[PDB]
Amino acid sequence: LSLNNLQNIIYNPVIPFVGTIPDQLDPGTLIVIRGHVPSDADRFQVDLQNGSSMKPRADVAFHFNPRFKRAGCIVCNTLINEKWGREEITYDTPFKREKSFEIVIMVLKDKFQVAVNGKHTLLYGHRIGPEKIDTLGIYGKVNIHSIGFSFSSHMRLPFAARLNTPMGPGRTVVVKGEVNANAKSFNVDLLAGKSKDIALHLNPRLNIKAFVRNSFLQESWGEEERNITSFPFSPGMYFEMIIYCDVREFKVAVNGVHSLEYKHRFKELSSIDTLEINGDIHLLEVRSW
Ligand SMILES: OC[C@H]1O[C@@H](O[C@H]2[C@H](O)[C@@H](O)[C@H](O)O[C@@H]2CO)[C@H](O)[C@@H](O)[C@H]1O
Ligand SMILES: OC[C@H]1O[C@@H](O[C@H]2[C@H](O)[C@@H](O)[C@H](O)O[C@@H]2CO)[C@H](O)[C@@H](O)[C@H]1O
Repeated sequence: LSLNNLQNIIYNPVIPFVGTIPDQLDPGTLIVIRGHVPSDADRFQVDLQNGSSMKPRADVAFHFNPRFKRAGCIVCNTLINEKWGREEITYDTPFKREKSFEIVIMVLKDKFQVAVNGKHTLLYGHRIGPEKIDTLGIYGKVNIHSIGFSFSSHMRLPFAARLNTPMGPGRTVVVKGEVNANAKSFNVDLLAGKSKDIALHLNPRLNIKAFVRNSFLQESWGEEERNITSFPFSPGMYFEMIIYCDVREFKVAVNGVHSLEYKHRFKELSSIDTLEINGDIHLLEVRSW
């Protein structure tokens, strides 16, 4: 989505910019580009290239070229052995002079998918294998504020985020990831933003094989409850954890099977507006419904 999903982000590169992509463009990979088009813009381009050689000019797997004229458009093409391929023009350009934009390039198995300002713009079939793309170039009249990446790898820690919709009965938070091969423990916290206290602290401890959960209220930890019919976590084990909010307590499940219930100690459910995750895991995805 916004920032907890990026593993790498660069601000204000000078144009022309030619930089190495920090990881492979694997399917599901997201490249987010934010900037604005100057008032005198005639054209600019985002090129995903194999290398950065200028002689011979490095192959351009995917040339994204917004052009500004009476019938604004985006010209896409591929360059092989210094020669251009079949030109693909998308008209009704989303881009406009003196306006800012957000470009989201999603890497797919067989093509690139591109959305601008949250609206689908075009698809581009792979002409060069994306494994071969290792550098991103930006040229022309365009100002880039930031570029960011979200590889299919894991997310970076710590993970801190506000939850779009307030916490309340029926509200769900699902977390997916993998416990590190040599994990000790990790935690998943639901906090009251301002208060800065913790409504629900889920802390699985692998070294002690126990699931500690507690509440942090009034600048202090409460009475811990570890009772459980079966430790759901194992070092190196993939998992999905669903935290369901009910009227009387939280219901927590792991890999499709219920683990435990935690009666509410922080009664103002609607005030629980922050999710925090940390510890010995590879966080793969966080979803609050
Ligand atoms: O095809 C991408 C490539 O287009 C070049 O311009 C084209 C132009 O669109 C067309 O009208 C003309 O007949 O041929 C030119 C060369 O193929 C751009 O110069 C180049 O930078 C890419 O944008
Ligand atoms: O209540 C959860 C809270 O536990 C803290 O650790 C405790 C530990 O559980 C207890 O056995 C020991 O005697 O004292 C420790 C004091 O911290 C964690 O440090 C904290 O992060 C929470 O997980």
